Amino acid sequence: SNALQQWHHLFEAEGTKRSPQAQQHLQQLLRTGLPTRKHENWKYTPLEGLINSQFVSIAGEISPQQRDALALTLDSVRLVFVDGRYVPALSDATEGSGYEVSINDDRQGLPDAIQAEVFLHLTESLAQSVTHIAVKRGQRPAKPLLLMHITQGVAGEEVNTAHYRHHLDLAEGAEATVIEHFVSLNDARHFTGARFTINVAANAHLQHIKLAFENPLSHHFAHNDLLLAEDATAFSHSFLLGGAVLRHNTSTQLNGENSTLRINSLAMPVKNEVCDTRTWLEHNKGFCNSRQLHKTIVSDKGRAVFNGLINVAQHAIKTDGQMTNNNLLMGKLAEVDTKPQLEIYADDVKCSHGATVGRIDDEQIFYLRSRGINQQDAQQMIIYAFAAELTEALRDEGLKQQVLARIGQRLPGG
Amino acid sequence: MLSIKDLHVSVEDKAILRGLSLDVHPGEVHAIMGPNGSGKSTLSATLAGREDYEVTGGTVEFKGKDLLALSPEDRAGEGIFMAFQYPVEIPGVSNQFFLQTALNAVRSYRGQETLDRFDFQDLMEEKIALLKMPEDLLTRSVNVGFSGGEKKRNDILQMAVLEPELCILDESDSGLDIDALKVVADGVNSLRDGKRSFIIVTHYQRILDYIKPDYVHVLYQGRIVKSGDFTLVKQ
Amino acid sequence: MLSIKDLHVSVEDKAILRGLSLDVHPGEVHAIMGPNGSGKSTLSATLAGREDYEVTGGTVEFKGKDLLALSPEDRAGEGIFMAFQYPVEIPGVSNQFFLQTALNAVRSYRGQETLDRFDFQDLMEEKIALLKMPEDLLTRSVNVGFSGGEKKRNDILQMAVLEPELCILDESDSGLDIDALKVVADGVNSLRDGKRSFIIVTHYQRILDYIKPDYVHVLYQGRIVKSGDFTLVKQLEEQGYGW
Amino acid sequence: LAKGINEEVVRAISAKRNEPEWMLEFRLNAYRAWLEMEEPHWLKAHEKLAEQGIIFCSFGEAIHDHPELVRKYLGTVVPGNDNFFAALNAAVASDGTFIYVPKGVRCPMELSTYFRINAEKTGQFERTILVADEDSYVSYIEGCSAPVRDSYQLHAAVVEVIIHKNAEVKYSTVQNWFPGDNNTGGILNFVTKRALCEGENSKMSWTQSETGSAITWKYPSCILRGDNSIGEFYSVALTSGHQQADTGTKMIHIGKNTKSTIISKGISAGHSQNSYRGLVKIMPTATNARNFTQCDSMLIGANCGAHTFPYVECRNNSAQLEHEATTSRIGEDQLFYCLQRGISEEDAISMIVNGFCKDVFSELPLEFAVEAQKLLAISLEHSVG
Repeated sequence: SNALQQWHHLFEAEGTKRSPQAQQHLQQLLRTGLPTRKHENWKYTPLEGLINSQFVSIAGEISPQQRDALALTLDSVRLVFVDGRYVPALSDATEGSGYEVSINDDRQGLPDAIQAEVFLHLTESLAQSVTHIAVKRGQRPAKPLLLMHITQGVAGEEVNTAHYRHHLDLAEGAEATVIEHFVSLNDARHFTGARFTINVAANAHLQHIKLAFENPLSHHFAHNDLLLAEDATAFSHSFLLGGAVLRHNTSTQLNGENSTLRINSLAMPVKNEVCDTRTWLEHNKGFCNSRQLHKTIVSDKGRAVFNGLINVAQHAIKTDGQMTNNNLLMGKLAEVDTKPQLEIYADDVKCSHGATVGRIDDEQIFYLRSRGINQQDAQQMIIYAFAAELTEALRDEGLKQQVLARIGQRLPGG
Repeated sequence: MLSIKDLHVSVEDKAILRGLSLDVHPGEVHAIMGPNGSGKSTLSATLAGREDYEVTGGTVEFKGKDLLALSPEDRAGEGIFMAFQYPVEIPGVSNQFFLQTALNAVRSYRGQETLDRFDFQDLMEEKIALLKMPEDLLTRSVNVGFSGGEKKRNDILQMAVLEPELCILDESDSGLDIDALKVVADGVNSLRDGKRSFIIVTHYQRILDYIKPDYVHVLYQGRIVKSGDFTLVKQ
Repeated sequence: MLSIKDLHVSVEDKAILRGLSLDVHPGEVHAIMGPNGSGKSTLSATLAGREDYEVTGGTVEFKGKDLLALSPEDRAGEGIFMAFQYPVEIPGVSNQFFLQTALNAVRSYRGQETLDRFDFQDLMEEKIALLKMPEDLLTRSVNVGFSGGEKKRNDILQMAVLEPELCILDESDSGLDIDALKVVADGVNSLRDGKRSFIIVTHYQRILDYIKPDYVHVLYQGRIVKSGDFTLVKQLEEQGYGW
Repeated sequence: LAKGINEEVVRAISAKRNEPEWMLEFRLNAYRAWLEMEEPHWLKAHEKLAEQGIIFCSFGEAIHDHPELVRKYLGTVVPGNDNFFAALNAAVASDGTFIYVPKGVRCPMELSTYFRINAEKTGQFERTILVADEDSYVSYIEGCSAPVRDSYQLHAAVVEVIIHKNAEVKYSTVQNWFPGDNNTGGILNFVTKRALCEGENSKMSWTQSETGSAITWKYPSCILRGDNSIGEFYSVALTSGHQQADTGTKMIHIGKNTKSTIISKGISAGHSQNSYRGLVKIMPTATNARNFTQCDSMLIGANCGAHTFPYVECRNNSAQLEHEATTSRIGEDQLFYCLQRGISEEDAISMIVNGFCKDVFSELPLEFAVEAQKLLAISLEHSVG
């Protein structure tokens, strides 16, 4: 493969002091190695492009003008990261924002991974620093925390790679909204990886939004963790639009009773792209309700891959959980591979999933065209309607509109 | 404005239509009758631009342009409108968004422009009143939760808003009653400026009592075997 | 005869009924009232043989046999029927099969023997009409898609079929309007042979208008602090005691 | 059959019956391919009528009396080398069933090898081949009900079904095994059953009730090659004690306008683990494919488990696929509600479960529906608790 050794050399690279945690992760990364297409969980997601490449870690630098050119228009507390590196000059003062933020490589308090896989390990080892985010007890910050990631490629066939690591602690009774934004500086391809671990304490409310907006040629491999205590609420919305190959994991544990969890994602592969969206949920305590809505819209030889698993622990009674995956295939060469999965160790529970694969209604299209609306505009009205349930959960209208634009760029228009 | 000549159309491999000719001039109301399987709904489908209908001969041209070479949205831009026999439900798309997008489209195609929201919904209010539509129509998904009657009247409302030159009712009177038919009649009739023309493809003929045809045509095995004025009777 | 002797019953460690005594003879209707938490439900459940009610000291006897030593199915065989406050849905299982199974079970018990299709049939058509149940009830799955009232009425229909000697309505009057209440009442009253006995555990007093009790008992703290005939129900409002 | 298997053992099983040498090499290639294979663990913790053209007979009988027929159809669907146990089955197999139905012939009655055996269980390997020529209809019922050994006994069947143009095949299976107390548990049911709808307008319907194996590994499949072809699969599976099941179906949509239906009801009791595992696959050629999958699980008690692993791979944009899955249980209040009406816990549990499985048993031939339900009942009693 050669890829593991390159990543290893990046690990041991010049003048970099690495935490014990990162080394521990590196070694299990090296122990399990890279998966093949005959692995249970790798059948539909191609590694061929990524594992034969020459990798470099090159931290470049950018101007404020470039940043704001790529930035969301939002009123927020915005931390800016470039090529795996925190950039104070481009960031906002966090004091008095409600967010206690510290960027450094001390990992001593970081929680263990819920489900361990090769790329989680890679990101853990190659992450240059950790963002420690804490919201104190009972606090409900006025502005959302925005974490903007600007990653760039390098000239040549070299793939510049960057790995980001964040941890957010919502203290008991805290309520906060946090957004991940991922963009490319330019059209040069790059390899991104990201891990965001979030701890939600008793009576804490989390809203997490992930926007992976990077360029058509790059690789985005991410694994997020949500830990919920009792009486806790967590919502996570991921809109994965960008990258040549994107694989996102959200692993959640419900470790306390009477907690609410909702996890959504939107995938929209165009042009040879592969979009892999995966979830791992464990109900380890009873009386928790969970809901999942995962929608894919596949165009143009694109491949959407859905994987999700609800594990109901023994004795976790009065569990209520549901998973829905709706897939729309508009390309004749388009493909969707979906595997909703239940593992249920308790009898007194309600757990269900459903998954659909469907087409564009030709009759609707024709009806719209017959009144003068162009075929493409029509198809866009219908598609937008199909994703509307997901985009409508964004409460900020200004943000929602930008997301809808990003969606629009991948439609048969613009 | 419309001229259709020796139309041989076939779906299935059907023999649907073997040579039909009809010429329509501005300000005219034409009625089209016959038994089922005569191809009348195929006539409508061919005019509207349905894809699976093979034209094996003759031509249909509209104001001197070949219509058959135009896409549905283009035929609509040219001013052809069809009231569907079975209006489609489009969940997730409001009547407002739909009608406004379509209107902007045909205004653009006609080199005119464009409705201010303020005036657009005045037009809408007027037409809602005219066809006795639910006052919340704008914010409801198109035809969702509508009965047959409400869908028919809704499409006539669309006709009123988009201001087409040629209006075709394709078996659009089906499943309606005496006064839903008075209502659609009012909507259609309010559109006679002496410019517009109307082709009524009838499911049954009581519609013609409230929209009176200037001309009447009869289909058999696709072909027009009879013609006349408002007065034609059967058996 | 039902002889409830000296009952102390605790539920999830809390003593609910403290030393309750009641005697019920054939043909008689008894009504039990009180504020909620006085042990009505607990008494019903104890008689039914719900396993989570531990009788601590105390005794209950039915027809010459010790009742607390009998399993629930056995108590049913002995003629104890409870109309539930919250009847259960049993998906996939038709009312005809469910009824037929119950009937054959309690008939095998008692040393009687299996019914012939004709009288089961007739009996069903007949009760279904009486309680104003849907005609198709026999093919519908038990209580599935039924409102609360329809479930109550369904279980009184069951009462009219399974041939019980002692009928306990456990707050089964709950959430019933007047017409439903009446239909239930006609159902219960059609079951009076002067043999069967009835214990009405009351959610609200209105049901006592439709089924007139011979005896009325008031539970306070797990025991009967007041007793009388029907008049008692009115009387307390004048005495400043209620419930 | 033991001790051992070598080339000479294969050559002995062949030629104990007069076996044409094509048959012999079928066995040989099977064996040779089997040697190169590893052993898979990815599962859990391992009536006188004169026809009318019809042939209902033994596998061997078919070899003897109808060689060309068997020769053209055997291994067509499930090749020797298809997998470990199927390869081991192609060689070594004597027992089995051959059915041929000629064109335009609707079989007058229902063919059945189902027999209720009170003898200890017969044999380990068998092969069934069902062929329905054009315009054919046959309903076949398969299975046994027998007590079972205190030794691990491996039952690996191979069933090949070929349905040609405008023909319909209804295939039923009722198997119930009784191992008191917990001995084996058990038995190993590793079966490769596959049907080819070839076969424009062809229709295949699998129906099964299965009980009392230690380990069951099965994925009865429909390959819908022909345009407008139809697969259907109906399955009731129970596990109790320490029994384990990995079970499901594979619907491969190839032809145009293909339709498939999957209804599975798994039932899990004791410390057992029951898993549904299946695949609905739509090739780019299968246009206007339609699937409806419904996978329901019922758990009895807090110590068991029920798992669902559907696979949907769709490469076509005219497809419409719907997949549902739902969890059910026997609750305290349902159970007590039954008891208070005088029904024993046993009969109550049997009744409730039978209600849960109603939609499958509907699809069985009525007599075998009744049989399946009584046997399910007694299995339930013996091992639930």
